[PDB]
Formats: sequence, C-alpha cells, structure tokens
Amino acid sequence: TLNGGITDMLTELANFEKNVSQAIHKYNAYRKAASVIAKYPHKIKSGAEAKKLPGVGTKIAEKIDEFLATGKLRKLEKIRQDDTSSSINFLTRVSGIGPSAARKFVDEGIKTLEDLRKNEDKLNHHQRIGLKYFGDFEKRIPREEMLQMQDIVLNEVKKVDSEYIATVCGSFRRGAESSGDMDVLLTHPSFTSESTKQPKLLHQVVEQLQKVHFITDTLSKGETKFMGVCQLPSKNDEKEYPHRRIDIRLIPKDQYYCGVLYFTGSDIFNKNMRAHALEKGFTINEYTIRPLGVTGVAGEPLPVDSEKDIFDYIQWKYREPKDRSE
DNA sequence: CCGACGTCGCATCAGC
DNA sequence: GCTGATGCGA
DNA sequence: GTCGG
Ligand SMILES: Nc1ccn([C@H]2C[C@H](O)[C@@H](COP(=O)(O)C(F)(F)P(=O)(O)OP(=O)(O)O)O2)c(=O)n1
Ligand SMILES: [Cl-]
Ligand SMILES: [Cl-]
Ligand SMILES: [Mg+2]
Ligand SMILES: [Mg+2]
Ligand code: NA
Ligand code: NA
Repeated sequence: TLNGGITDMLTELANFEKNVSQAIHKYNAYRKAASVIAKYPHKIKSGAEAKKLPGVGTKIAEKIDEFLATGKLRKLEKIRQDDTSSSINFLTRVSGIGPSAARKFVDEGIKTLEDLRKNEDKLNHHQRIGLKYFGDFEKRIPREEMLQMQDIVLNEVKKVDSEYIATVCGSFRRGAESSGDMDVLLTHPSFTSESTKQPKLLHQVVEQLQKVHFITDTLSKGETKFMGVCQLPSKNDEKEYPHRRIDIRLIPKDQYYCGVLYFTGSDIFNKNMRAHALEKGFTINEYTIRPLGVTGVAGEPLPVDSEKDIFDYIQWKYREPKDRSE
C-alpha cells in the first residue's frame, strides 16, 4: 500500500497489454516493474528514483512522473473510455474466456453479462461454468475458510488411501490471510518419476471429493492436473458459502520439493527464480532442476532433498514461503 | 542496438 | 485416429 | 517494456 497508486497503475497497464493488446511480454514487463516497486521500502517521490529499481525502464519512469503530478495516467484515462477495451477487459474476467475469445465475442456483439447469459450456447464447458460462478469467483477466500477446506480435503484423501499426502500450496502456503482459490499438491507412493504403478490416482481423489459434494464442477481434468469448483458445506438455515475454484496437481513423490516449490509460487517469484536459474546455467520446472550444457540441451536432473537445495544450486539464499510473495 | 524473456498441463483445432 | 500448434490456465 | 551482451 506504500506505493499502491503506482502499483495499481502498472497492474492495470499489465492487464490491458495482456487482454486487449495480446502482448504477453509487455504484460510480464509491467507485472515485474509492479512487483519490484511493491517491495521497495520507501514512498517513491519520482520516476527517476523508480528507474533505479530493475524492471523499471524509461517509459515507466515517465508514467510515474505523470502519475505523481496528476494523480492519474492519460494513457489509462483513454483505455478506460474505449468501448472495445472496456468490453474485452470485462469478458476476460470470466474464467475460460481469454483475450482471443473475448475479442471474438465482442466482434459478434457479445460484450456484457446479459449477452453472455442469452448466448450460453456459444460458450464451451469451462466458460459456461465461469459465467455461472462469475460472482463467487471474484470473491476472496478467508484463511479461516481455507482451513476448513484443508481439513475436508486432507481427511477425505486419507479415507481413499492413507498413503496419499495432500499439501495446500499457493498463497495459503505463503501465509496469506486470504486466497484467490485453493491449490492442492498431491503425491502417492505409487506414482514416481520411475513409474505409474497405479492408474486413476488423481481420478479417485476427485471422485471421493465429488461424492461428499465438496467438488461441484469440473473445468478440466487430466492424469495429473484437475481444475474445478468446490464449496464448503453450510449448517441449518445458514446461508451457503460462495463457490470456489480448486486446482489439484498430482506430482511424482520423488519430485515433491520441485513440485512444492513450483506450486507455492508466487507466479512472479517462480518466473524470477527460473530466470535467475537460467542466468546461472540451470533450468527449473515443477519436476526438477537441470543444468544447461554449452549447447543448450538440459542435462540430467540434479539431486534434490529439500526446497533449499534448489535455491543453493542457483546461489540464492533460501527464502521462506512467506517471503516469496512478489 | 536486439531477440530474449519461466515452464508446462489440458482443451481444442487443423492437417494429415 | 495422430501430431503439432494455439488458447487459456497453473 | 526492459535489458544485458
Ligand atoms: N503464471 C503462473 C501462475 C501460477 N503459478 C504457480 C505459482 C502459484 O503460487 C501457484 C498457484 O496458482 P494460482 O493461479 O492459484 C495463484 F497464482 F493465483 P496463487 O499464488 O495461488 O494466488 P491466489 O491465492 O490468488 O490463488 O501456481 C505459476 O508458476 N505461474
Ligand atoms: Cl509482447
Ligand atoms: Cl523434468
Ligand atoms: Mg491459488
Ligand atoms: Mg490455483
Ligand atoms: Na531499471
Ligand atoms: Na478469463
């Protein structure tokens, strides 16, 4: 909140470049500049003071000067007026509707919530669910509710097979007082980088969760990644809890640390970390960290026995999950 | 300057 | 059917 | 949009 005004501006610009301009790299650029400024311990008084921080170039320095003086940004004042941008931005807020689909819908005349509801036939499964829970999905999840959700998921997974280990990651693992959704990392001794000794490992858990009516909808589902909707049960007369987004990722047990590092995030932290890895000559994914031999081809997975080992390989002092919120 | 920018799973599609 | 590329998402 | 070689 120290430099909230500036970070909010940069974020709005990031969203515009991603949704409207479909320029994913410009989006990352703003996201980064925004991230760095957010951690800066001082109240920025000029664009020059900001350009010092890495990720902030000249263009963003000027905008900051504009924002400090005027308290707003003309570039954004305009984007806000443009109907197509306003429309594309709104549509993208529906889960399942990205920049491409949004721009398309706008071409066909579909640019509002009402339009979406009277044209459900033009939406695929995912998009139809996003429309359905449009309201609920924008609501944050209190940590208290996250704890109830954790209890249900872990206790149900245990009932399916005691060898399953379920770990809630994401912002929750980073200590956040509220989350956008629930991200669950799952492991079972019967699924390793060596072999899949048992099929449907992910399926059965999803199955069980649907059985107790915790998971209510499915946006997508494969052998290792599930993306759906869930809801905490309510008591007598008690109003129902909002529907929430839940993601479950099945990861080879022996590659748990690379997995938990990946799933804990944040997204920007992971991107910055992976970038640093490359600068140091390593490549990291949710399964392992590997070296980059001259040519470029990734080498063999290095040994990993802790999240810390990963950090060491790239000469980065370890950072608690709570300090990985960039 | 200038081509890179983290990495990958699922859904959907085009070309065969 | 498959593979390879695009869209959307983690 | 930024930047390092
Ligand atoms: N582009 C991305 C997106 C995600 N992630 C990893 C790292 C993320 O921490 C993790 C979860 O994805 P999430 O989409 O639930 C998230 F990011 F929003 P979370 O941090 O959980 O915040 P919230 O509470 O709002 O959900 O996937 C990643 O590596 N790259
Ligand atoms: Cl771009
Ligand atoms: Cl790998
Ligand atoms: Mg999350
Ligand atoms: Mg998630
Ligand atoms: Na800079
Ligand atoms: Na969307």
